[PDB]
Amino acid sequence: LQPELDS
Amino acid sequence: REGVFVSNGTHWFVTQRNFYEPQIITTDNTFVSGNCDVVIGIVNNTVYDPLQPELDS
Amino acid sequence: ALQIPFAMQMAYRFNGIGVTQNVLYENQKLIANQFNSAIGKIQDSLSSTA
Ligand SMILES: *[C@@H]1O[C@H](CO)[C@@H](O[C@@H]2O[C@H](CO)[C@@H](O)[C@H](O)[C@H]2NC(C)=O)[C@H](O)[C@H]1NC(C)=O
Ligand SMILES: *[C@@H]1O[C@H](CO)[C@@H](O[C@@H]2O[C@H](CO)[C@@H](O)[C@H](O)[C@H]2NC(C)=O)[C@H](O)[C@H]1NC(C)=O
Ligand SMILES: *[C@@H]1O[C@H](CO)[C@@H](O[C@@H]2O[C@H](CO)[C@@H](O)[C@H](O)[C@H]2NC(C)=O)[C@H](O)[C@H]1NC(C)=O
Repeated sequence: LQPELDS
Repeated sequence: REGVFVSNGTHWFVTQRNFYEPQIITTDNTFVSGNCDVVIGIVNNTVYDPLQPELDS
Repeated sequence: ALQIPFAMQMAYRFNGIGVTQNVLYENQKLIANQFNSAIGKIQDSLSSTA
C-alpha cells in the first residue's frame, strides 16, 4: 500500500 | 485464491466450487504468478483492484 | 458427476497436497509427461516380471 499512499 | 473461474457466456466470475455463488474477479479474490505465456487455456479478462478508486482521492 | 477439465481437476489435487495450483499449470507438460512414462513402466513391469 505505501507506494499508492504517495497519492 | 480459493474457488474456480467460470463464465455465464459473457462475463467472468470466481465461485466457490461446491455451491454456485459468483463474485466479481479482484486482486484479493486471486493471486498472481508469472506471464500469460506458460498456461495452457488461460483467457483475457479484467481484474478489479479495490484500492485504486479509494487511493484516487 | 459434475464435469471438470482434467488439468483443472489435477490442479485441485495439487491444492489437496498443499502445493499451490500454479505449480501445476506452469509445469503441466512435465507433469503430463512423466505421468505417461510412469504408466508405461507398469506395462513393462507386468510384461517382464514372473
Ligand atoms: C452474465 O452476468 C451478467 C451480470 O449479471 C449479465 O449482465 C447484466 O444483466 C443485468 C440484468 O439483465 C443488467 O442490469 C446489467 O446491466 C448487465 N451487465 C452487467 C455488467 O451487470 C449478463 O447478461 C449475463 N450473461 C448471460 C448470457 O446470461
Ligand atoms: C490476450 O491479450 C494479449 C495482449 O493484449 C493478446 O496478444 C496480442 O495479440 C495481437 C494479435 O494477435 C498481437 O498483435 C500482439 O502482438 C499480441 N501481444 C502480445 C503481448 O502478445 C492476445 O491476442 C489475446 N488473446 C486472445 C485469445 O484474444
Ligand atoms: C525437474 O525434473 C525434471 C525431470 O523429472 C527435469 O526435466 C528434464 O530436463 C532435462 C534437461 O536436459 C531433459 O533432458 C529431460 O527430458 C526432462 N524430463 C522431462 C520428463 O521433461 C527438470 O529440468 C527439473 N527442473 C528443475 C527446475 O530442476
